[PDB]
Amino acid sequence: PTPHEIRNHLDDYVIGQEQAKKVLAVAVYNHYKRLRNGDTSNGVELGKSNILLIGPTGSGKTLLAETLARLLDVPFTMADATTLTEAGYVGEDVENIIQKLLQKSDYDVQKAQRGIVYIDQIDKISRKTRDVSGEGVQQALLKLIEGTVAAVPPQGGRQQEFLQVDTSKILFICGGAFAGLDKVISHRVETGSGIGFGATVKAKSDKASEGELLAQVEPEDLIKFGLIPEFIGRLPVVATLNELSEEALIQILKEPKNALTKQYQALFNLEGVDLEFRDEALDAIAKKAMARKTGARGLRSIVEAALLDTMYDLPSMEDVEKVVIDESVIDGQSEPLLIY
Amino acid sequence: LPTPHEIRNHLDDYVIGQEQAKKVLAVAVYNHYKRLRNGDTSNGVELGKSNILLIGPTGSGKTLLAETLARLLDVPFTMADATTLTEAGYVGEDVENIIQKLLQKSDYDVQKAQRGIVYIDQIDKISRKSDDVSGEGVQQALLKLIEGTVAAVPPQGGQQEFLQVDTSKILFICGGAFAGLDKVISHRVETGSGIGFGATVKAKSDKASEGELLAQVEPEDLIKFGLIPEFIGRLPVVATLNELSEEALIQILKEPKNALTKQYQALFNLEGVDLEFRDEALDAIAKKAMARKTGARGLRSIVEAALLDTMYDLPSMEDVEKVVIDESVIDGQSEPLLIY
Amino acid sequence: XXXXRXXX
Ligand SMILES: Nc1ncnc2c1ncn2[C@@H]1O[C@H](COP(=O)(O)OP(=O)(O)OP(O)(O)=S)[C@@H](O)[C@H]1O
Ligand SMILES: Nc1ncnc2c1ncn2[C@@H]1O[C@H](COP(=O)(O)OP(=O)(O)O)[C@@H](O)[C@H]1O
Repeated sequence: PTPHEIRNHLDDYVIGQEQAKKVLAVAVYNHYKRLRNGDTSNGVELGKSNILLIGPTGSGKTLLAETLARLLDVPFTMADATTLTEAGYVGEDVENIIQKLLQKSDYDVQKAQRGIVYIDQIDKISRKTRDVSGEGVQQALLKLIEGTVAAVPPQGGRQQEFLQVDTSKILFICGGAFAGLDKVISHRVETGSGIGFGATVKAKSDKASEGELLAQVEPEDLIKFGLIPEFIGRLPVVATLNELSEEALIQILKEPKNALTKQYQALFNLEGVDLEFRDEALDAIAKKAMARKTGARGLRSIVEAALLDTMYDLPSMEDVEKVVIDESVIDGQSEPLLIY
Repeated sequence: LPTPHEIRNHLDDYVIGQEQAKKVLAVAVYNHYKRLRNGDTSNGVELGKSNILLIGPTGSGKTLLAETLARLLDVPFTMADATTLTEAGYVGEDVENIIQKLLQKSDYDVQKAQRGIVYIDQIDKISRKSDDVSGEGVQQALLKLIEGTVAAVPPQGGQQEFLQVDTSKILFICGGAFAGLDKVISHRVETGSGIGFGATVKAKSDKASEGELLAQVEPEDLIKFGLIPEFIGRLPVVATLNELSEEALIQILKEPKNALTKQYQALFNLEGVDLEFRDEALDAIAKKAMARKTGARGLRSIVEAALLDTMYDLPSMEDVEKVVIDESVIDGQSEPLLIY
Repeated sequence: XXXXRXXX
């Protein structure tokens, strides 16, 4: 484990979040640094190092977790709380997550306790006949974080034997896009606005953007959202991710093997026709993508919206060996030029 | 088994700058548990309970006193917030949820949860508005709860049955901060002033401590704040934190064994590297803490943000046995010195 | 199953 090398590999699959990568390397290294030779210190109650990710949609949270699992040697799990029903109800229960962790570790208690845990869509469990997926999920999860030994039946139960696998040694990464978490932070940071000559007047949006607003967050702000303070108390670490960058959008379509440009290229290569995308068309697409405020996930809309006519007319057309996309094509005023 | 002097030292180890508060909680918790051991075997029967009501500034360690107490006492503890609470049947919340929260610590308690402790935050938010589901109405529901009663509670959520648990035995600690209470008591006891020429101005915002005035607080002043006298009668014990001090913050990082300065020191001990924290660096943290009006709660943000670069590069770096931090580094204009 | 929670 090297913070300089883990950051180099994540740079290959993730772009636009440099500060967040530094935070994960420190917290991840501190997690294992304690398990192998820790808890043999002069001072008692060494704080458990955890991670709390927070970012907008399409910010690559799932990708960061995925890239870590592949790199990392121990196993990794992706356990969302969308369907986590407490008290063993019909939907699901929190105990299954412990079970799925062992499947990845192949019933290795020594190897499973050193595992990592990640959860997505944690905003949905915010407290509001009965409530099943509400505040109840916080109570079950709270025991899992603070620290406690649970009972899981090995192989599901043939005897009534359970495995008392520790949980304080396992890491947890609670992360999910918090909707509405900007208005609450705005009230504290804004602190009103002056009316006189000397006092400065804020514009439509100068510091109210998503970027540079989450870094100054505090634990008390999350309490008003609905989360429990004890749950936030166990995660002193926080990771703020920027929405996006114009330059990163150009790189995502060229360097990654799964870029959208390469996808449509093979779609036409089978038909016996070539495809091309000039650099003047890539940067133009990035300006329209950021306006949608959806991220890389909403990037395919701009592409197919432009190549609709290009793809519909194409089959009827013959002798079109290659098609070139000019910057005007993205605007939609001028149709793409055909090469015969 | 413990005594007020023994618990005072343990509390002192984790809390400082609050001497009167220690004696209040010590004798209160001491006599409270004495009643449980002896029960009602003596001539006296139905020994009344003594509740506790804390009033102090924000981030003054009110929650720490209740958390550290649960560790030494070993009894279950919960941290409930009254902001969400609503008046008997509205969208926000119902009082029933609080009862299950305490049981949730062990999830199985018949003769064990009666001896537990409960904490409440932001009690002033339910002050009786005099222009209601937020105001007075909420207080009326808690009267019977504190006085002692039994509520049906499904153990673990599930039987066709519910368990009865007494609450007279259960002690309650209503924590909170009463902002603006200085003006009410000042005109009543010390002097009517602040606006006139001869009248003393509020010059000593931070030069002098408002705490001394809070020591002369009485229940009659709380009535003007908005609380019901009947509600305050159930909480005869009163605890008053005075303030937080800049020099105390330096002691908070040195005297307590669980200080944040000591955690990083122990982190590098196993690594074979020395750590240092000069006095010239801690005083700067005090100024930044008071600047954000957050107290000790907004301390990790200043420390973790400063040591992000050093911690990330410490594993990569070799032949480094000591680290020195300076006041300039806290400001961000300098980089910490490294000794090989 | 279904919760009908409304407040005036
Ligand atoms: N940092 C990134 N670098 C490169 N491509 C990215 C990045 N983030 C998102 N993408 C692209 O967008 C797709 C979806 O990304 P996701 O990480 O799933 O978005 P998301 O915000 O994590 O979804 P949610 O909000 O967690 S449901 C990926 O398959 C990539 O094609
Ligand atoms: N004497 C102290 N020593 C160490 N930490 C303290 C001390 N006093 C307060 N704190 C810090 O304050 C935080 C708790 O604040 P809290 O008491 O909940 O505020 P409030 O009084 O508004 O409820 C803890 O994270 C704790 O580290």
